[PDB]
Amino acid sequence: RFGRVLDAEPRLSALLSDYTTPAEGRVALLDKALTGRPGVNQTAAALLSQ
Amino acid sequence: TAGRVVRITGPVVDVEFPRGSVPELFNALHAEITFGALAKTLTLEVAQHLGDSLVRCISMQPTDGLVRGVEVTDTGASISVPVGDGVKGHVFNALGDCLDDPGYGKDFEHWSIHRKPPAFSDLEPRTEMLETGLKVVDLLTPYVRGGKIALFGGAGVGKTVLIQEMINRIARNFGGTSVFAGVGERTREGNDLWVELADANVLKDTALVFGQMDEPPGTRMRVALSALTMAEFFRDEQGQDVLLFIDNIFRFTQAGSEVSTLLGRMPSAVGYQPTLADEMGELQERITSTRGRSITSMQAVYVPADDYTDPAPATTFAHLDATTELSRAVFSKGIFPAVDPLASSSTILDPAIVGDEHYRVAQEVIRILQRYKDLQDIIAILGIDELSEEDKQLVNRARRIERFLSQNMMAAEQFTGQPGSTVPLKETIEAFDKLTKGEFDHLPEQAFFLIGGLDDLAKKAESLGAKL
Amino acid sequence: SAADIEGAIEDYVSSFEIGTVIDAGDGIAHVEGLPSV
Ligand SMILES: Nc1ncnc2c1ncn2[C@@H]1O[C@H](COP(=O)(O)OP(=O)(O)O)[C@@H](O)[C@H]1O
Ligand SMILES: [Mg+2]
Repeated sequence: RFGRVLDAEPRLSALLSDYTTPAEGRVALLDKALTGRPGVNQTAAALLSQ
Repeated sequence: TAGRVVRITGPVVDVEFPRGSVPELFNALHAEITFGALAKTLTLEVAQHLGDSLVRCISMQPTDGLVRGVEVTDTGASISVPVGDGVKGHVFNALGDCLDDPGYGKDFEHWSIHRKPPAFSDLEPRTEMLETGLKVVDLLTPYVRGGKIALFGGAGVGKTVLIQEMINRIARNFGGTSVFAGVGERTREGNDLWVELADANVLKDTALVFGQMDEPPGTRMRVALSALTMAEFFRDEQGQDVLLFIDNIFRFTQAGSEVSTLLGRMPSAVGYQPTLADEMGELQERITSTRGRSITSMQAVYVPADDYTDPAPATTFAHLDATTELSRAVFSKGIFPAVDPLASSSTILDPAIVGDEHYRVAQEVIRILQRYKDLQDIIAILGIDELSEEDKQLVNRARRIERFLSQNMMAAEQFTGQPGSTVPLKETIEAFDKLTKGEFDHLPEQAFFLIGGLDDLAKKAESLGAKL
Repeated sequence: SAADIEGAIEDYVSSFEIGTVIDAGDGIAHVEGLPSV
């Protein structure tokens, strides 16, 4: 589901994909925007953040 | 959904689009240059898909002042130009914008400049002489109505003077529509042609599409397509005879080769793009008459460095019905039009079409001129006295013939200060039949220089002290 | 949600010119930076 939604919104995926920006900011972005949700498996969240 | 500029290198721009929004090939994209001095809207034609959602485009306007990352909008369609009777009497650029009346024609029907050529089943060979009044053209390079005519030659041999002469002789009384495509030529010549057409009252019936040699390569690539689209509309929709004048078609190929290496293509022989023949073939095959629908097209073809073996003119040769080949050597002799009678050709110069007498006289003229060409070196080294009697007689005849193929053209009055002349085809045939028989050997060869028919010949001979 | 992601990226951008010669020679230089040039 995360892959599908990320494909749907290429803007956010491209923003995350920019490795130039420090990865801490992008992983925090993912945590607060997408990975941080009620119905999100913690293991899947950790895997995606990594 | 909009793209952004990634790389800018001269006329070639790389644009990155979001996945699934990549424009189709040849689509028109729009970008903004906001720098005040050069502020404008760039039109970019998608040339290649580079993968990863990048497209390589050719700019139609200079890219100076363009910035990386600026928004790029996709029009969803190719470059399109106005079509209809309204375009007659007006001057446009490759993008369809009216130059004499900016904003004019925006509400007309618009046609994409990219089009497939007519189906092979719709093609019918054309065999019908188009008399011009020029002795050399009518005798040795008879033009075909509804066929394809080319004027080959190097720089400054009389291609444009001859194009203007043919405009005067053909379009002045044409019952249909005329389209003039100025492909990568001098702007001064374009202004002169515009003024001349307005004065002659031929402009009302003519649509002018100009892309000058100062335009970037993309404009010179696409201006011919724009003018050809107007002509195609007139052929297929209005159902009327069309005159298509192109000057200079070589500029299309040259502009194509200017961006070939910037587009990533390995160069071919003589520096041309690998796709020279294919692009030329598409464009030329669009310039044709179909069954019942006439396009008499006349193209000026520039021969780089006078080298007729150059791949561009050599590839162009296969697309023509009649070819008047202008020679620098003939030019430097003062013979005008500087036609090389031994190198020009016409597909209808055969007994079946032009008739037994015309064909016979033409063949005799060509044989005499070929023999004279063979004897030139001997005359230069060993002198004319060492030739056989028949060879001396033939040399005199050939010199008179080459002078008589010269003619005072109307379009040349600005240069010679002498009014032009028009010679009926029958008079031309009779005069050259008399020449090849030696009926004018007693006249000084100077009497045959830059005149019209046999009446002008008699007058000039009287002026020089001779009489026929 | 499909909307809070918007506010997220905008807040990111809000919370998120001099070039530099990277190489030179023979009258040619290459400059990194200057995204607006
Ligand atoms: N019929 C002619 N009589 C006298 N001079 C001519 C004639 N045709 C061409 N010229 C001279 O040669 C020049 C080149 O002609 P033009 O056709 O403009 O160049 P190009 O052949 O490169 O198109 C003219 O500007 C003119 O001075
Ligand atoms: Mg010219």
